[PDB]
Amino acid sequence: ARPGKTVTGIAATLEREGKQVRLGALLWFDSTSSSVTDMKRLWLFSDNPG
DNA sequence: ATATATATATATATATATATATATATATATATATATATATATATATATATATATATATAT
Repeated sequence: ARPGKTVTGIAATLEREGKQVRLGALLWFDSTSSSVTDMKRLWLFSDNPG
């Protein structure tokens, strides 16, 4: 369904007594290439509601 | 008929440039440490004035 240039995003948000911590990630291709090493990755960690 | 060979597609490697993090190196400002002049303490010779005292005069 998404063979060409694309981006992907997942994010789990956990909270305790109103304090946020938002795990996450991004994964994008820049061209039709579909090999493992072509995957551009970027993992994110945060605690800011913004 | 089987297998051959070229054109095609796709997965991988190579070249090149940008930016960042790195290693080697220079120089800098900082701190430890040593050296010094100086003042103060410890000990001493020489001697005085002193307290304690023997030796002692004097007394009952």
